[PDB]
Amino acid sequence: GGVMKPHRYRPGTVALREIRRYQKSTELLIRKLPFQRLVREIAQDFKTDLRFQSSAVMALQEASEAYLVALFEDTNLCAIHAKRVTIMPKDIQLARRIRGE
Amino acid sequence: DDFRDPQRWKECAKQGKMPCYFDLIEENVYLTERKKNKSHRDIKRMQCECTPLSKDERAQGEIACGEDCLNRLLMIECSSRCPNGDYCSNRRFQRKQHADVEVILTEKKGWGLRAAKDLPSNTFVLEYCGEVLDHKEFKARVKEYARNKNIHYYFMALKNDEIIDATQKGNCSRFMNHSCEPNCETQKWTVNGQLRVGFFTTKLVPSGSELTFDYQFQRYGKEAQKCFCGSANCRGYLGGENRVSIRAAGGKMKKERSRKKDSVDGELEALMENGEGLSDKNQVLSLSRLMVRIETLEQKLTCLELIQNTHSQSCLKSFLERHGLSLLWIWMAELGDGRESNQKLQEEIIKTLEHLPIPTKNMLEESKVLPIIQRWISDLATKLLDSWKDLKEVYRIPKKSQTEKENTTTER
Amino acid sequence: QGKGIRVLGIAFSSARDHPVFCALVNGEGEVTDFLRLPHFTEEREKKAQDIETLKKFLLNKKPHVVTVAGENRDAQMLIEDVKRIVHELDQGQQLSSIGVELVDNELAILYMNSKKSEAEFRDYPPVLRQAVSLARRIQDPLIEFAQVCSEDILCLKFHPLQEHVVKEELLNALYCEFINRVNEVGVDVNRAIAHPYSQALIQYVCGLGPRKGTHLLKILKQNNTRLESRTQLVTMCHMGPKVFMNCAGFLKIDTEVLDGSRVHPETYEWARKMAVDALEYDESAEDANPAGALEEILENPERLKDLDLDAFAEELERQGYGDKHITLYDIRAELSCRYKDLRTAYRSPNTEEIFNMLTKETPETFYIGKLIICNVTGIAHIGVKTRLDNGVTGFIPTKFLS
Repeated sequence: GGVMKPHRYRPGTVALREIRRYQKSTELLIRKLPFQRLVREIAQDFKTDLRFQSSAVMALQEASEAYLVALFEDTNLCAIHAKRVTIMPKDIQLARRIRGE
Repeated sequence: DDFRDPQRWKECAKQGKMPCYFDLIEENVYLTERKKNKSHRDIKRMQCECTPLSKDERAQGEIACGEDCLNRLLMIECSSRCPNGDYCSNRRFQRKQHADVEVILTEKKGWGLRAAKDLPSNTFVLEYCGEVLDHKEFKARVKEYARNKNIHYYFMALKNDEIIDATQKGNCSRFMNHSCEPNCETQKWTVNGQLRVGFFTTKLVPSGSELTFDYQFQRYGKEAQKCFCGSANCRGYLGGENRVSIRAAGGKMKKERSRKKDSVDGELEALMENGEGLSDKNQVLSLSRLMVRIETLEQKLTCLELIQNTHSQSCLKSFLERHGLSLLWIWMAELGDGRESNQKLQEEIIKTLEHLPIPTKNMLEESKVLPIIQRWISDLATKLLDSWKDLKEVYRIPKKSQTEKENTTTER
Repeated sequence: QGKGIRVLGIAFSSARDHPVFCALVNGEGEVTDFLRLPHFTEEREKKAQDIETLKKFLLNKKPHVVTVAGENRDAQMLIEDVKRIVHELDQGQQLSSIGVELVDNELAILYMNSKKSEAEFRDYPPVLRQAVSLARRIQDPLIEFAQVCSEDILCLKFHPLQEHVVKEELLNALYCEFINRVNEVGVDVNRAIAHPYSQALIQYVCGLGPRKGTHLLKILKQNNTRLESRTQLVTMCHMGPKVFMNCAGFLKIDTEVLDGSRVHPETYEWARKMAVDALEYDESAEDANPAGALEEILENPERLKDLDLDAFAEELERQGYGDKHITLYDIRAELSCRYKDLRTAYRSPNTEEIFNMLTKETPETFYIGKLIICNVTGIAHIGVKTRLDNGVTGFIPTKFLS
């Protein structure tokens, strides 16, 4: 006599569920303190001993998330044109090349 | 044959013709439900994208929210805010649209179900309903119930920490059997934010054919069970051959980030569940690893009790080979700091040393147990030393031979 | 709940519209309270006054059981009616039905008019005295026997043939039987310290004579010494060494661990060792400190195979100067259960037994052929059912009259 588990989701089902879940909402997806530390570190290379505004970091985060979302939106079209489901770095590079980056 | 009536009747246990010995159940119930969920913060509503007409039915009329809906494809039923309103067909767990079922006897393996009429694929049959357990109660109630000598265990793991019991209260889905040729299956649908388990068909089942679903194989104690279907390759056994633990059967709790103690306690209890000490060298190795991590007096006492109850000379020898004497020496040295509360642990350690098949005094000298015991309850230690040396004693009351115990039992 | 049970000794005098005493004494050798029931089924046709009186009496207190006496058919019917009312109305305790066990009016009648009864109740009627006696006899016969003069034993006749033989032999045999029963059941030291009902039970002890018991009781009352342990009379200078040795197996105390049992001081060390071996616990001057082998073994049989008869006998022979082959079982029993009672169980009255106890006229007395007078007072259908000389329902069938 044992405890039987019902079943396993078919792969991709929960993936699409997450796609809807994160396309419905409007929030910040990136870890804020690590993002802040990263910005400080890369800003140390241009002027020592700087200081930041909270909104000045929030705007950077918004712009970065929008840029990455657009990049992936184009890359997904590239991958589909390649008749693939999985997304590849060659797809990313093609997207940037055609976009002009 | 089902005949659901509220009056309790004269059928003992088999529930084939009289269903009113136990109680039935509606949508399941909870015990420790708190408001920590994704219910109404981001899954407030997940509305499908449909532009219907809904004014032309029965003539050029397409059924609403068919297999092109965004929610049906992702295994979500719609809410009451659907643009179709009361014409949407996704809400099958709420309108209780079920299939025609009946429970009679088919094989001596047990009771089950057979299809009444024709039933197509991807058709809902029944919802699995029961009582929702929680983290602590499962591993206690299961060992409380294993000693009741029951054949059927109605336990189904919803998540890694949730197990639903369908024993005290159960719907008509509790009789469905196991086979290696499944025609129905189980799906994890999300309704009203809560996860529910349903039963779907896969093929065109003829009228009067079996409707079973495949078990994700699992075993829980030392014994094994076998299936009696034998379609074309049937794996022979419910649960397969491989053994898994109490936690793996239930899904091991998402540990509250307290302490380490709970892992040691859970492994100690899994060792103790057999009740007859250590049975194999893998159990011996697990005990040896646990002892290094055990810090509490109760855990040490439980380990000593398990060693004393281990009758296997091979297991005792393996425990000795795995530095058991040094692990005991660690606790004995810790005992040295003179706090009164350690007398019982001292006595149990002495008893465990007596029970262990120590071959030579050199082994105790190497393990450094001998000086601690010589320093050491004092008469228990003196008896241990007398057993380790030879002859005289702190007189011992010799314990009657097993033969004489049996004879004195039979003479009453 | 509570020590013992509340026996409600109900000794009715007549049950014919007369006060029958019904006293609810506690289970601790004492009477809690009492009452009277003058109303009875008195009134030629009154089937409700008696029931109301019984209900009021039951509601007045909370007895644990009923002990109703009996003298004739009327007494038996009254007892049956009282029991039926109590059961129907749950009058046994006010929250459940309590079964009134019948008690033959044999010992309670004697005890009511005894010295103990007069001392306990002086301004109380004989109905109350008899009820107290019946409650005492249905709660602790050993206490009642030990608290009587033994004259008091001589009051009860053992058999007609005893009269012809010398009564001295009968008295000596009765005294010996009482002494043996007292030794077997043990004597409670604290029971005879403050409770008069359980006092004066040191007259039938093995080695503790009446004079010795009286001296010990007087010393206890004066010095205020309690039953500290089996060595109380050896430590306080109250009993001699020979007396202590002879009566060690009969003296029991409330509390050492083996004080209230058959274990004597000589066998105390052996019992402690045996319990330690049986429980597999540590041995360290185990008289009071080590509580495992003592308390757990007393609570239940922990390990019996550990204690070997041969080993115990060898140990006794080597050290002790005596074989314990026969005393080993006694020592183990004393260790496992203290103050074991040697009395029998509660004997419910039987048909013949009940007739003998209440009517007091068994068929053995009446023989075939002898002339027996039949008082024909009434006839049910054809024959004449009346009363006999000895209170027996003498029914003359149609055969007797033709």
